[PDB]
Amino acid sequence: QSASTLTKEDVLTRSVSVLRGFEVKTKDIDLQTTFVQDLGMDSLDLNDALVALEEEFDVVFDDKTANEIKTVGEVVDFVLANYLPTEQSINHTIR
Amino acid sequence: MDLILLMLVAVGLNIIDIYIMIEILIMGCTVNTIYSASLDNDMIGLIYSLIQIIIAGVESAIGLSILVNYNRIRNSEEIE
Amino acid sequence: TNPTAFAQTTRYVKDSTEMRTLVLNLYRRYLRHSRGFVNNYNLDIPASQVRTKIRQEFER
Amino acid sequence: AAQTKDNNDFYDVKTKKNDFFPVQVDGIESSLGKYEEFAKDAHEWESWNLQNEDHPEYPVKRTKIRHFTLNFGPQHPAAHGVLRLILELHGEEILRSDPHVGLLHRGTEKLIESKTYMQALPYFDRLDYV
Amino acid sequence: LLASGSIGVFGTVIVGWMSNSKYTVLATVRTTAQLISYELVLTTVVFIIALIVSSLNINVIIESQYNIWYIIPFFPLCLIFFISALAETARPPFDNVEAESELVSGHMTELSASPFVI
Amino acid sequence: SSAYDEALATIRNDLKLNFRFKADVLEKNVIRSILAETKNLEIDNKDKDLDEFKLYDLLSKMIKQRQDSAAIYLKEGSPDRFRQTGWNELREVDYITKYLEALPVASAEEIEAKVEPIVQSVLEEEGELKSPKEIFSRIPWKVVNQDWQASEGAVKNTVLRLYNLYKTD
Amino acid sequence: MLFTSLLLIIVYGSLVNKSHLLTKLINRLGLIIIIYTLLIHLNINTLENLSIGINMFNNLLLINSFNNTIIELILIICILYVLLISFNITGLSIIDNLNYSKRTFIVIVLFNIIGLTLLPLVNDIMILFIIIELQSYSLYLLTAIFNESHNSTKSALYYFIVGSIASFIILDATVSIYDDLGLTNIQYILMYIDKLEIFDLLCLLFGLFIKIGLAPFYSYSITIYSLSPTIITNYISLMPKLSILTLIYIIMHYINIVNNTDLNYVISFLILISMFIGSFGGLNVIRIKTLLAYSSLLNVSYMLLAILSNSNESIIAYIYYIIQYSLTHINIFSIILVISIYLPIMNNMLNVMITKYSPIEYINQLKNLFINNIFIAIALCISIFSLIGIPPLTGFYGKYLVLISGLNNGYVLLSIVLIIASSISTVYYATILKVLSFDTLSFKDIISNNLIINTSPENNNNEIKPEISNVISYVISSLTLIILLIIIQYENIVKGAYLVLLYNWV
Amino acid sequence: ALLFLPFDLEVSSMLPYIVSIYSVGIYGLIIFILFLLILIVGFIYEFNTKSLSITTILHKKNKALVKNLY
Amino acid sequence: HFRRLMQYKKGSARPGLAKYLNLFSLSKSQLIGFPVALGAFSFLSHSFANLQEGQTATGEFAASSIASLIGLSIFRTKKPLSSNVAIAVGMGSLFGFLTWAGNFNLGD
Amino acid sequence: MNLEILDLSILGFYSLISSNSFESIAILVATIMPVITELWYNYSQLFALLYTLIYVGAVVILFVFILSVINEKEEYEYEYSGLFILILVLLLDDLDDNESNDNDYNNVYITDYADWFNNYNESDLSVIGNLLFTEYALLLLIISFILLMSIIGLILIVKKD
Amino acid sequence: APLQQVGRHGGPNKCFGEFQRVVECMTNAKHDSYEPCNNLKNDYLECRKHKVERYKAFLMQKHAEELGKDPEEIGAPFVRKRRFLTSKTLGLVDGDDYEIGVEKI
Ligand SMILES: CCCCCCCCCCCCCCCCCC(=O)OC[C@H](COP(=O)(O)OCCN)OC(=O)CCCCCCCCCCCCCCCCC
Ligand SMILES: CCCCCCCCCCCCCCCCCC(=O)OC[C@H](COP(=O)(O)OCCN)OC(=O)CCCCCCCCCCCCCCCCC
Ligand SMILES: CCCCCCCCCCCC(=O)OC[C@H](COP(=O)(O)OCC[N+](C)(C)C)OC(=O)CCCCCCCCCCC
Repeated sequence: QSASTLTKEDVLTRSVSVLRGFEVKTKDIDLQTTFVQDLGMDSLDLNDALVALEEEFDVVFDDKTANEIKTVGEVVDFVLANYLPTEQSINHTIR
Repeated sequence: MDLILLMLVAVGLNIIDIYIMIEILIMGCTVNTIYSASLDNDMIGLIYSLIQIIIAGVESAIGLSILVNYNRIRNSEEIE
Repeated sequence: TNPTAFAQTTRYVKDSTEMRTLVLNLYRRYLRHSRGFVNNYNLDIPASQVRTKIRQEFER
Repeated sequence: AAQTKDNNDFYDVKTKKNDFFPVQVDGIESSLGKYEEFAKDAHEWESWNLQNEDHPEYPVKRTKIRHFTLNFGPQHPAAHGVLRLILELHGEEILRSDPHVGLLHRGTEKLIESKTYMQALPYFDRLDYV
Repeated sequence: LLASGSIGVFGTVIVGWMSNSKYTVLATVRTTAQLISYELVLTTVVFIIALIVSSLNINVIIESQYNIWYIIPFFPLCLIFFISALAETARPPFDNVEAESELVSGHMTELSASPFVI
Repeated sequence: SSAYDEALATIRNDLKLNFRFKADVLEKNVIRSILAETKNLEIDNKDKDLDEFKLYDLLSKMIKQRQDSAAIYLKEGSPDRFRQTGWNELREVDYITKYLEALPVASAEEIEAKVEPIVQSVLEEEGELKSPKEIFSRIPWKVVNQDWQASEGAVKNTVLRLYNLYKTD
Repeated sequence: MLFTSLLLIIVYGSLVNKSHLLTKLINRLGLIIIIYTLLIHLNINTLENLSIGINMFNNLLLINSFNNTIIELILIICILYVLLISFNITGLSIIDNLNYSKRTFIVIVLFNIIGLTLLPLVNDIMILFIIIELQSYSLYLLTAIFNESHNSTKSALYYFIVGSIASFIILDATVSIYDDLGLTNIQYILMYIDKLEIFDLLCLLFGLFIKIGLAPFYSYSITIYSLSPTIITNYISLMPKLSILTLIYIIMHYINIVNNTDLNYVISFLILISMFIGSFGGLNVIRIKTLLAYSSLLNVSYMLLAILSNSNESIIAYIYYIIQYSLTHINIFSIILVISIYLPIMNNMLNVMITKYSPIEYINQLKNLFINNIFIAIALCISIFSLIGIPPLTGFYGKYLVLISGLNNGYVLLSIVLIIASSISTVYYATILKVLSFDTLSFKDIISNNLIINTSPENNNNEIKPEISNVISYVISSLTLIILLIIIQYENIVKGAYLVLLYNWV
Repeated sequence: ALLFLPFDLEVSSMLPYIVSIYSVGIYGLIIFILFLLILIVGFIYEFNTKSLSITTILHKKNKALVKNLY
Repeated sequence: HFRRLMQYKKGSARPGLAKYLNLFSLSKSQLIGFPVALGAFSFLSHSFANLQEGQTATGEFAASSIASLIGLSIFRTKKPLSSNVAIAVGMGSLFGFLTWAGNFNLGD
Repeated sequence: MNLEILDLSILGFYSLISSNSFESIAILVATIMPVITELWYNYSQLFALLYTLIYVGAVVILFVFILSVINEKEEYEYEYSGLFILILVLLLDDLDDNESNDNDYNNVYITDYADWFNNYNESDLSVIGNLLFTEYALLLLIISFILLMSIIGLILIVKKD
Repeated sequence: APLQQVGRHGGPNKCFGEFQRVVECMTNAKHDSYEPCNNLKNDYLECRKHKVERYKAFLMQKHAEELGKDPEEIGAPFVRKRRFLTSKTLGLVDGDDYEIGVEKI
């Protein structure tokens, strides 16, 4: 119920597809793949990607983490540690 | 149609809808009591029917308060 | 008294580095609330177009 | 003030302070084996949950719901004219009041500078018009 | 008489049927609050009058007042009955449901033409 | 590619059933993850035909990846608050293994029933066993698809498992 | 006395200010009320006079020597339970203040005791329905007394819904009988015992089976007992069974008059399934209260075999078994409440969260009890061995007397199945003992200053400070020695159960 | 609103007495009072607990200004 | 089965309902195998009882194991044959023991 | 034509297709009304009026709770059903409306014979009160006790204080 | 002994006498077994449902069908509408087929 069902392979796989829909230099994305160097995102492109990765996983990056994020693997680490399913109504669970 | 439990599709998908089913099910017992008491011309059955109505209304209130407090627990932050 | 929702206290920033971070944080908030703008204001365009419009104003 | 991990625009993860002792439980076992032997299948077993919802630090992601917001707008007998009083109610209890004005702002102060002192006098008849 | 009028209370709250009008919704809450207030008092007052004649027939209650009008022995109950009637009918000083200065028209704010007449 | 196309139909069908009956959420993630890797697989093997053996190595990699991730989490802890990430990895391994065992390929015992006579016959002709590389030589890595009915990698695992049993040093 | 003193306590509790001490002292007044109720009841009700069966209140109630014994047992066990809320269970405020934070706790108990004692006496279908609601409503209010607890409220919602469905089944059964005969009094209905549909009374029993957690309706009780606070779970898991099972015995006494073997087979089917679920259900569980929930389901199946056989040997079996099982139930929950003081404190894997309502929630929180408190650990071992049925403890004679009645009536299958069920359930009973003691030597010389008990201060360093409070220690000592040494007085106690008659006479 | 239901049932329970006041005589009258006296304890309980008030979520408390002088 | 499909259509976004419906859900081979196994059991139990001029534990052991094996070979196709026989022997023994003990009660 | 059959046919149709919680609180009122009318016209007019007096007050309290707990869930959700499966289900249900299988009890009509011995002629409610307040006074006093418990029970559940 | 089967006017109803004779038989000390009171039990149950009497009417109706007897020639005349309990049907000397007044007594 109110617990995460996320694996490191799924979060990475969903992260790559969401990053593939952008205009990146390379489609070969792994954990070590940096945003500035490998994919080539400026200030605004990076934050478009972060919000896009927010919507996919229903998570919200904190300001401190978002400003300091470098690699794709850091995003996968953040999603796994912070993801929570949204609370449901009083009827969804007990019925 | 009853033996395949068709009544399980007629009950709604909220906790309050279960409460309504219980009230309807108990009301079926009272209608059966009134029907038998009137045919027999027996006031003891009608006294029983009156008792069922009052008691069935008591558990309706007790169950509602539990559901009321259950909803309050979810809305507990109340920072306002 | 209390301020309205989503209100920030006015402060004069004296550091260009600190100013840059504040701008980037606000730009993210515009993107996140883009789907809300389409909902409340009943726009005839996708939220993707709204985010594009936001970026243009920040790029100016 | 600032989007943080446990609190942002769209949801928060509220945890209360722990009143009870931080009791440590290790070596969970059943009569057929240790916890790790069945923890793969324990997701379907509600009686195998190690996190209790009554604990003050139980993680719950709650969407930030707008409180009941009422436009006590211009079209209302209570407002003495054009006042878009925005009230955030808890039932009927007022929690925050946001009076929006300027629905009758006509730039009298700007217009007065373009008028002579005699010409600007009738503008004052129309500020407090009772 | 009491049972029939209780149905009218139900028909009033149906207007705020998951409605998007906040003034209709705010008025539905007040209708329930007023119903809880007056229903017990109005029912019990009529039961005392019925108890004095030991009948639940309205015509028998009228004919029981040949030598005395119940205004004299039950002057306090006549005030309470009228106070309850004002609350039941949502009439001032208990017009909290259709308070124009508070909820524009209450449950009637979205009603026009025939639904408003009825 | 008849078996490959039939196999990918069952995976798609289980996705349709899962959405229809609201089955386990984690299973939805597994099937969705399999289809994406299948999408990558089709791109890089066009015109070459797709036997189920090439699909077998795709699911084998997914099973091995999550087992490695599960091992780290089940030793140093899962990062989520409810500590379920490590067990989620193993739960997905079961779902992937369900489809892996439904492919028309040899089981672990059939492949071991053919390599074990080779591992033993190497040791008796030579005395001591040092590396599996002496056992890969006596394996016909050209015709193990219809006489053995196995992929290129499933034979590799069987030899490596058998080598660690039989090694004398 | 109960009704009169309840009204005074209701008003008095709302008059004085709210403080933990005042609520605790009001609980002690509730203790005095039950004691006076027992003394008054003993002074007027005697086994020899009530053997015939005496009607009261226009024949709405019927008290006999079988009903009277259960009423006194209910009053005695309720006395022991109130000592938990009227005295210190641990002595540490972080744990004990919970029992004093609800002023209506004692009021609800007195409300439920009235329903518990009147239910076995019902002699009319109208009053049967009224009383079974009175007992059920008080149980719901007690399950929800801690309304600031999410699990406690969730349990009360589950309890209300399931218990209302059972009540409707019970009401539907009585309405069907009234429709058949046009009669409401039980003794009048007995005159037509051969002509009414006897399965209309099985529907009445089915609603009663739901309220005792019998299979297949066992799921909700296992869920509720595990989610409720340990103080609440102690009461609600035992008290409804004392009255409802006694009422089921009286109903089955009337059913056996017509000797409908088809009805006997359906009940045997429910007993058979409950033995299977009660034994195999507890094998893979980690919570102690979930384990005890299956233990309760298993021991109810044993008693229902005696109730089903329903003979002279069944009165002795049921009466003795219900008394000794109540004491074992009270003793185990008393120890579980006490031993929270030996819980280690952090200063982590699996993110285990423990709340103030149920500090002892997992079986492995009982680890090293043999080291922390050997006398209490032995007391818990004696109780668990009694549930196993190790002679000459009380639990052995309970199973022995149940088997006699069951085998005397030709229930060969159920007698064999329960003995297999006893062996299967021994696996999870032994697991408690394994946790308590089996690691004693490999852990004897260790430094454990991280316990909950170590947070308590010391008075003078020259005084002797007992680690457990006086009242709760004496109760555990008394009940454990009764369980252990019942062989001394077993002959005299079973001769008393011979005299308890249910229209035997001659 | 919840407490309306118990009191509504109590009022509806007096209907049998209204039309039978003469027949039951003094015995019924005393029973009628006992019915009302048990329910009056609920009225005392609701008054003393202040359960029939309005559950506000804000509370206005006057803080005292104090100076930790040195 | 078709009653529960209605409950599915009425709600599929509620995990609580879906979890409970999945427990009671029967596969297609179980919807056919269960009536066949019960029908074969009833036929073979009565057929053997007629043969022996009464019901015996051996007759019930044979009827239950064969009825189980027939059903197991239908709704447990994807399991080894020896596994189905192992369950059928276990199932047949339970009912033979049930008859040996005199069903639910010795009665007279 | 017994038009109550049509009313229950419509009610059964709307109970199968009901989606949100407001429709359920309307199924309740759509059930009490056929009960009240049929009691009024066939068996007991006294209990037809008692049902209206008590259940309506319970209905409004039930309705006001829906306002405080409505949680957006079922307005935007989707249901599948199918018109054909609904009507077929209702057709099969309508086929068997014989709750009893005593054909003679269901087919043969009976009568009662009036007598003039009851010269003290009063309503059913006066006899019900006469027995309830004299012979079954214990039942009345227990009911009073249960009503008191509900008053205390509601407060100890809902009141935060 | 509590009252059972109380009529709508407070006295015994139609079936009270049958019930009273059952109680007197069952509680009499002159009876060795309850066999003497078996016929009294059937009489009480017949007073309420009339199941055997309805069964007899079932046989008579069915037996009349098989011999071709006309239902309207061997039964009892009846009227279904209360408004048409006219004076001609009632047999009055100056009878008429006009409807009777049932609107307000
Ligand atoms: C028509 C609907 C289906 C009928 C349901 C009957 C319910 C009441 C019957 C009594 C059993 C009560 C136990 C709780 C009811 C079980 C609810 C259920 O049916 O769920 C099925 C459950 C889940 O199994 P699973 O295969 O994992 O889920 C299906 C996946 N599609 O699978 C189970 O685990 C069910 C088995 C529960 C254990 C019952 C065992 C009782 C004892 C039987 C053996 C008796 C022992 C004596 C034998 C000797 C005599 C021969
Ligand atoms: C004076 C007459 C008053 C009633 C006239 C209106 C007729 C509509 C149906 C009245 C009751 C018939 C049975 C309905 C039971 C409740 C089921 C329900 O949900 O209401 C039906 C109504 C129609 O909505 P619809 O669009 O057709 O279906 C949803 C599509 N997604 O969905 C709605 O939510 C609208 C409901 C409006 C409020 C109705 C409150 C109930 C009033 C019942 C009083 C009469 C008692 C029932 C008598 C008929 C019995 C069948
Ligand atoms: C035993 C004999 C019974 C007498 C029968 C009558 C009972 C009436 C009780 C009134 C009490 C009261 O007015 O109560 C006042 C309450 C609450 O007031 P509060 O907050 O307590 O302040 C007052 C307390 N002081 C002054 C002690 C501080 O609300 C009201 O203002 C109610 C106003 C009702 C007006 C309705 C108009 C009706 C017009 C009728 C024309 C025919």
